[PDB]
Amino acid sequence: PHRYRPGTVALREIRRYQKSTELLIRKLPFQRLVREIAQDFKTDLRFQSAAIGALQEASEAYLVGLFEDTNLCAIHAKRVTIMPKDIQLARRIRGER
Amino acid sequence: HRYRPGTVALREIRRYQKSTELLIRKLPFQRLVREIAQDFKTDLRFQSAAIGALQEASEAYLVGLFEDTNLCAIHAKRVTIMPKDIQLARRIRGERA
Amino acid sequence: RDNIQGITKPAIRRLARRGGVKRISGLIYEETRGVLKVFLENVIRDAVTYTEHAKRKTVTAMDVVYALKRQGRTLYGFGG
Amino acid sequence: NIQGITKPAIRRLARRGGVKRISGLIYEETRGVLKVFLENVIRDAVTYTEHAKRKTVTAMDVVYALKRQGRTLYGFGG
Amino acid sequence: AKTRSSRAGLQFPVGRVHRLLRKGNYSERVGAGAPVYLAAVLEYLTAEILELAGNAARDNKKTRIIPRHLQLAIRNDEELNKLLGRVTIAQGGVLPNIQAVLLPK
Amino acid sequence: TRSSRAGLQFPVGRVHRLLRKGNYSERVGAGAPVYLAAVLEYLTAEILELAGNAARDNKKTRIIPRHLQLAIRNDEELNKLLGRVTIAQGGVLPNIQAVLLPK
Amino acid sequence: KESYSIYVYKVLKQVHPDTGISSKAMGIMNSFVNDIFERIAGEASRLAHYNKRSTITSREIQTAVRLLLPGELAKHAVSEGTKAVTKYTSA
Amino acid sequence: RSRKESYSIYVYKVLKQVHPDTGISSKAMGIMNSFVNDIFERIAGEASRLAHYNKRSTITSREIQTAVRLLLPGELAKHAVSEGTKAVTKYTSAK
DNA sequence: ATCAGAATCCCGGTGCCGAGGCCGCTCAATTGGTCGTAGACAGCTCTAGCACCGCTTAAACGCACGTACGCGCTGTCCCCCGCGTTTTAACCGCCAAGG
DNA sequence: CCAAGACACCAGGCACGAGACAGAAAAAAAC
DNA sequence: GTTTTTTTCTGTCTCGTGCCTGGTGTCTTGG
Repeated sequence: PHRYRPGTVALREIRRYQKSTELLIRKLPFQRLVREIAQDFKTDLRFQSAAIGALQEASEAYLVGLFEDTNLCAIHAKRVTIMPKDIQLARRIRGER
Repeated sequence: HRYRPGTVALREIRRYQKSTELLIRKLPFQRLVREIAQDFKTDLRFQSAAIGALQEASEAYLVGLFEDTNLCAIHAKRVTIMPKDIQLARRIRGERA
Repeated sequence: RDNIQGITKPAIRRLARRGGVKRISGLIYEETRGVLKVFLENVIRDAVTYTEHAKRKTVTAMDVVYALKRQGRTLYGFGG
Repeated sequence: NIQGITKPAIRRLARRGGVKRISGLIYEETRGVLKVFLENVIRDAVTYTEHAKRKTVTAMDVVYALKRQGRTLYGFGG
Repeated sequence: AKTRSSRAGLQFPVGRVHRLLRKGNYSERVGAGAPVYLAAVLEYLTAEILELAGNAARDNKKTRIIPRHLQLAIRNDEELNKLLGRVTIAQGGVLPNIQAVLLPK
Repeated sequence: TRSSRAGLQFPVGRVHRLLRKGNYSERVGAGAPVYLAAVLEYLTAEILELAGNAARDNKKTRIIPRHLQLAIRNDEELNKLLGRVTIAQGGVLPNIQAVLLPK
Repeated sequence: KESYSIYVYKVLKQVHPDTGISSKAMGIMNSFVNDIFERIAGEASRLAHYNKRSTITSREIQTAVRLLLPGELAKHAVSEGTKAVTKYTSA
Repeated sequence: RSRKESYSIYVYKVLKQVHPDTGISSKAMGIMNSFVNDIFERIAGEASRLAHYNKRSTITSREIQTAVRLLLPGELAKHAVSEGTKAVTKYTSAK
């Protein structure tokens, strides 16, 4: 059929997700991970939803910035495939060790 | 006779990681700072200790930015620096838009 | 337990696409999980400490706002 | 002017940074970024001294301007 | 004019700001011209950024400003972007950054 | 002096004065400066203890600031604390990427 | 616990007078305004304690606005502030 | 002659405690004075934010404790909290 | 390997200079005494955080499969290292005049 | 030489509703 | 795939009021 040797799929979904507004990580598993990390320093803590939404917002923004500088590291690497030490170099330069 | 390249540079890296004395000497640095300072309000006097402060902060600043740029180039499967490497590091830190 | 593995590969894909990343390697996902985890560790530690002095067993949005302002990753939107 | 920065100075900057091998356009690029750095620093420093109503920039104001750019430096009474 | 806001011809409450300064532990005393001055600066900043907000919202035939509009208007500015460098907006996202190595040529 | 009455080494009342003139609150409690002074005291104890070890390394008797920068850059939590901190006559880590060492 | 909503409405009608707004847009705006107010005020308090001046007048506010915002914004803001000082001082 | 401040003699004594056979340079003593300044300032700013996010204007030692373990990283912070708390006990147990 | 020889390390040496002791002041910590409300605390009330489940469905997972950027290799060509040859930055006392 | 306060006088400021009104999508429907 | 162009049903927003609380007028005095 119309199998399409690639190129339009990835960039088209980039166009869609940059036309987009809202989140990408869906709610419940992120919330449960938050509560598992939360169950480590003081037990049995309760939460309002807006805090969790802010956490999700800033989390996705943090990772978006990581991906942007990682992308520019890859472009300077004359590649399009990412690597882990790209992210390690990015966090090395960001001073967030 | 002739020595083989790369060696003397690393030997003086081992030498120049030792004395924390100021690399750029005083008078030309002072003239440059005065010339840039000329174009805000006319002919301001200066404390020499403040000049040493500017000198210290500038040299440490540039050394650290070189370290990140050098690690960028090491990631870039190369050994020699490029100006695009400085652009990449600055683009990660966020000086320029 | 294991909600660290609740992070899905297509979510990482979606984040890469809005992040603009085209090509995805396979050795990326658990590294991503670890960085995200350490991030949220420092965040929720500080937020819970702000709530420790609050003497209220419930953490508010305002708390997390103040804590992330303390990190300098400061986010607007919810007041604080 | 800006050309008072010698080539072996930026080379020594690579050496204390620990950088081995050097390209060409590095030099002028370095002078440019150093210039913009000193521009912002000395601009707000002279802003401090403008509020000081005095004709000499204090080392204190230099230190506080470095704090204002989040570039806190000890050593010289800050 | 009874109210100082009408005496300033502005839109912000000044005595609000003066009480904020007093209930700030900011200084010990606060003069009369500083709160007016700061409120005027605030009012200019609001009008200035809301200009870019108005044009950015008008870019999409929508009467209402959305957060994406605000982030777009910030990032399309230069001074505001270097202002808001450590700053993130809720429901923001980022700019269209399609690299030239990516389009099918 | 309250410091001796707390059995410590930092002057309480100077700190109590500086808390007042800092516009730090409206009122100032009794023993909060004692707690803060002890915090300062243990911090500088730990820092200069590592600095003393740094002088033990080089076999130097007077502390040079290079010792201080090195002892900052060695320990983990201290270096994460003073990440945005630089010091005149500081220098950096004696550090070589071995991928740039010759073969 | 007051927000700045109708202030925003009046600024908006003074600039783009046919423009609506969402709720959370107003929330981000007031977040913004509070951040800016806090940054300027704390910088002015730094001006006081770095300068041993027991109060703060408008001159401190002018130099602090210089210290925060860059050039064009700074100069236009200084202009607007001095114009407000002028019209309030005249009456 | 205006009287200026230093913290040199205090930390000097502390250095003499922890290392009797050790000298020091003057500039480094100034560096440590600046160090105390910086740490004190960050703590006090967190104390003011403690006040305004608690709508209170009294400062006790509890706020100092929560400020320190907000700013400093964990293990170091808990040791310092221990030192301060034992000092609180030794002082306030007597006059 | 392996020797010759640059490059660096490292040991008395002395010198000089500032760190540190030291010492006589005086001004803020102290000591003590007197109002006062901020807050530690008791207690009231209603919201909201939590847990649970049934139903819907879109979203993830596994695999089938080609395939094409990542990469190791190659040749190549060029242009920085470096060592040599001056050279001007910059900090300084004669020697003319010259009057 | 006018703010701090301290007191005396006050119309705005915001919470709550209502009805309307800009607006997201359903789904043809071209390029 | 993109995007445009109809209803629709529809969520928020602006008008609309009443309650109130901070905002305002001014002297003394002092820093």
